[PDB]
Amino acid sequence: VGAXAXVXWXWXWXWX
Amino acid sequence: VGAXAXVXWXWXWXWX
Repeated sequence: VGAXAXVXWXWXWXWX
Repeated sequence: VGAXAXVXWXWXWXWX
């Protein structure tokens, strides 16, 4: 859990 | 729905 790559919020694919 | 900033899969904060 924290910051880097995986799922949550930030930059990538999913919901805007 | 698509790519950019928000919630989903990629880089940011959450679960790895």
